[PDB]
Amino acid sequence: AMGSMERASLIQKAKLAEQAERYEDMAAFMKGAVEKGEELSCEERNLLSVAYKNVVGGQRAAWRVLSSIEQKSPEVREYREKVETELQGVCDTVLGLLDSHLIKEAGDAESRVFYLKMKGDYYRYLAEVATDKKRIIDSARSAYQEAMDISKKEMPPTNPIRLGLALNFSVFHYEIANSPEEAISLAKTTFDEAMADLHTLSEDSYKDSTLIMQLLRDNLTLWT
Amino acid sequence: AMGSMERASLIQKAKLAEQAERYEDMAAFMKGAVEKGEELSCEERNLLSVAYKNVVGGQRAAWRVLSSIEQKSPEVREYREKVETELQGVCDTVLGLLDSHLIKEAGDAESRVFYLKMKGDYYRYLAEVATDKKRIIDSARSAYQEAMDISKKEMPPTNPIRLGLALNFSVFHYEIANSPEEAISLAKTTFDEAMADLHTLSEDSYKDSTLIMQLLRDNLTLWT
Amino acid sequence: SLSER
Amino acid sequence: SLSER
Ligand SMILES: N=C(N)c1cc(-c2ccccc2)c(CNC(=O)c2ccc3cc[nH]c3c2)s1
Ligand SMILES: N=C(N)c1cc(-c2ccccc2)c(CNC(=O)c2ccc3cc[nH]c3c2)s1
Ligand SMILES: N=C(N)c1cc(-c2ccccc2)c(CNC(=O)c2ccc3cc[nH]c3c2)s1
Ligand SMILES: N=C(N)c1cc(-c2ccccc2)c(CNC(=O)c2ccc3cc[nH]c3c2)s1
Ligand SMILES: [Mg+2]
Ligand SMILES: [Mg+2]
Ligand SMILES: [Mg+2]
Ligand SMILES: [Mg+2]
Repeated sequence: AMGSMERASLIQKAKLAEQAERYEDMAAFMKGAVEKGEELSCEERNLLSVAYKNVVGGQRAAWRVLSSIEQKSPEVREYREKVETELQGVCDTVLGLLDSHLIKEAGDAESRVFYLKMKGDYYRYLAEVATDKKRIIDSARSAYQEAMDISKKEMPPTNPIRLGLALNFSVFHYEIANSPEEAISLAKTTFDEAMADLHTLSEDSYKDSTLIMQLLRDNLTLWT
Repeated sequence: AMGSMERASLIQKAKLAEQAERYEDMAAFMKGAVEKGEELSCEERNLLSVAYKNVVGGQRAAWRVLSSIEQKSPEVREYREKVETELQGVCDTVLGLLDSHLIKEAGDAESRVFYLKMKGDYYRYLAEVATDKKRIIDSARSAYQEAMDISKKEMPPTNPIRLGLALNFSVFHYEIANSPEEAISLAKTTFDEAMADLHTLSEDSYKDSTLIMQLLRDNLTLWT
Repeated sequence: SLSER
Repeated sequence: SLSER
């Protein structure tokens, strides 16, 4: 629908939708921008990510409420299936954008890592509702692992995209892959390597890094 | 779209959507139920009201963010107009249900008061974005005033629908009609008359009434 | 101003 | 478990 709007206007409107907490609009605007065919800037990648994370986040939270009602106990099943189908469509939409053609056109390591992390995240969301499920778990693991390999070669241990990747990969291992010791080992080594690197950072970079490290520590606390 | 679903299923799904905080679904389910043509129970009226109050509430909050951005400073105007149009459509949808044919078929005083209060509320929401605006203000005032007249004849001063009506009519006077002394007088007399009636109430009814009285007091505090 | 919640 | 916010 957004094909007749200028790229710059779509980006501006995505920023306004964020301020208005209109995340479905935000995602539609950023989808439009992606489909203009130009690579995305760092700020634009973040806008894309924030929009769809909030949309799918609301769907996941709804799905969990309905699934828990369903299990205690046709309407509940029927309405969970409806929400589940909507969530799968959103994930398919994101993965479609990544595959046509954000990833292949991502020359830089930081762009390619960002998009591969997203691919893992949206397969992860698909895995949460899947039962085939095995194929989806493997697709998530492979995307995450390819992002890790690039990130370890090309980015420092405190880089916020590398840290956010390692955080989410560790959650995958713990929540999806039934590999809690893998999750704990990844979070711990990620945390220690970033810690030993904080001395190189400005006050701004320091704030970025220690914010995500706190999430890693929180999970290690819940997991052990 | 909901025409092929049983009335009972739509009601059950509206309750599930509330638990899932899926208020747009909730409103679509309750619209479907209304259009079955049967009168609504007290619980069903509350479901209808809660669904659309949350939907339109999110739209109003978005509209206010965008309008404030617009004034400080074509995209902002264009996106505020888009949100504004969506909000008007939701209000037109509610007013359509009330007029075809909830109000005319509302035999009981309590049903008719509930629906007339809603009519005032959704004209009030239309008035907030209108600039014609005068006609909308008058339509809200007349609906509210007809609800007040019935409520004073047919319901006690502590009845929660009568109190919620008086609360919202007082907000209309203060925020829409530029009649702050009317607002203050209505809130005060409503509060005092309910106070003098609390002695007749059970512990349950007492909790209903004093909850809305607290809202009246809060506004009197902000207004004077 | 607060309205009926 | 908490993920990247
Ligand atoms: N509009 C947005 N949502 C963003 C725009 C940019 C941006 C803007 C200009 C250039 C490059 C990037 C972002 C970079 N992310 C953050 O700063 C960030 C991320 C997560 C958290 C959690 C607490 N604080 C945080 C800050 S996020
Ligand atoms: N190489 C780096 N370290 C960065 C370069 C740029 C940049 C690149 C181009 C233009 C302007 C800025 C950055 C902007 N911040 C983020 O992307 C970001 C993302 C997520 C989180 C979570 C906590 N903090 C966060 C920061 S970080
Ligand atoms: N599903 C819903 N949302 C409701 C179902 C029924 C109902 C159920 C059975 C019979 C009759 C009515 C409702 C009656 N309203 C309340 O109880 C009420 C209203 C406002 C507030 C604010 C704090 N507490 C409140 C409680 S609300
Ligand atoms: N005549 C009365 N006093 C009531 C009769 C019934 C009733 C009627 C039929 C079946 C079951 C219950 C009531 C159910 N409560 C509400 O509608 C209500 C609505 C809003 C608020 C805000 C705070 N409390 C609230 C309660 S109140
Ligand atoms: Mg152009
Ligand atoms: Mg390239
Ligand atoms: Mg039937
Ligand atoms: Mg009747």
